[PDB]
Amino acid sequence: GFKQDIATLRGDLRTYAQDIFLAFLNKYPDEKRNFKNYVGKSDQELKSMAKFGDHTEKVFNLMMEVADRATDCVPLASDASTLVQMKQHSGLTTGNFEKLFVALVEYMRASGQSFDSQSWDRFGKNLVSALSSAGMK
Amino acid sequence: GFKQDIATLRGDLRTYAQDIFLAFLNKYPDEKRNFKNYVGKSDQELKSMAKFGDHTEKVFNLMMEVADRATDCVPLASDASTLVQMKQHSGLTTGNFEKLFVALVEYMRASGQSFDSQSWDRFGKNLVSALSSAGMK
Ligand code: HEM
Ligand code: HEM
Ligand SMILES: COc1cc(Br)ccc1O
Repeated sequence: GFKQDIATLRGDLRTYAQDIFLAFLNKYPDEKRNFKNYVGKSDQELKSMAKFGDHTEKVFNLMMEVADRATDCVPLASDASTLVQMKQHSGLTTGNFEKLFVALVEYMRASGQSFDSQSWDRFGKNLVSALSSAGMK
Repeated sequence: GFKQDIATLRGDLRTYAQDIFLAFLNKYPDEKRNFKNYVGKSDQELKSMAKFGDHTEKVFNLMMEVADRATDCVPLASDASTLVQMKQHSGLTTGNFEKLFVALVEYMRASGQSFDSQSWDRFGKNLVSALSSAGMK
């Protein structure tokens, strides 16, 4: 289930983080509006760009902690508030997060490794709701 | 995005070339008049012929070179000119290329792969414009 999936992802976190974020960027190419430095780069080139590697690593380290602190895929309100208060996220809306989780769930379903994709779908929806309550536009 | 799509296509160049060319020929059966040596054969009959695989791979390799040399999905005028001046392309008009890219985009949208179909649509339109500028009727 969801808790085991956190352990699966953490066991190969760099690769899963890269894979999933690339699946997000390739499913929704207009999302590069927030990452102007990623334009004109293949997946392999992005993986060898320091700011892509460092951002994706931080995203997934923190996302796994938020998932780990959740109860039944409902994140702590404090985790949603922290994400809202992040200065580097001033231009983001809940739709950016929604799209990330749609891409993540699709990636899990296509993987062939026993992920509980329905729980990740609920987690993404519950994170979006919590972000809204915490003040994200 | 577009650059990643070039890498996806190049990774399995011949297979994609055959499936896209077949998609084109089947969507536009009259276009086979330019390909008199491929008439009267099913998709699998064509794929079994080494000359079909060789032809499609050579075509698609050049298409990927033109795509990779493009800037923001605008091909180089010199590449458009090469395509206009090729002896094998005598008598073609831009409508032949418009149909190819319609079929290519439709194939991408129907595929399970995460192609940036909007960029390929724009690339096809910009290639048609560039072919006109390079002297194709
Ligand atoms: C759980 C989800 C996310 C987490 C934990 C997260 C975390 C972070 C952190 C810690 C930074 C600081 C810079 C760094 O550490 O490299 C950052 C920056 C940034 N984030 Fe995220 N983020 C998340 C989702 C997103 C999404 C979905 C987007 C856009 C669709 C986004 C866009 C950005 C941008 C543009 C920066 C600036 C980085 C740069 O300029 O290179 N973030 N994020
Ligand atoms: C960007 C698009 C295109 C590229 C890069 C391209 C490139 C090429 C190349 C490299 C060849 C030589 C292939 C070989 O060695 O067998 C070729 C041949 C040919 N192409 Fe194109 N082509 C394109 C579009 C088209 C279109 C739209 C048509 C007609 C609908 C067309 C009709 C032909 C024909 C009739 C030949 C000769 C085939 C034969 O020898 O029997 N091409 N093309
Ligand atoms: C429309 O022309 C072609 C397109 C592809 Br893709 C492969 C072979 C061709 O002749």
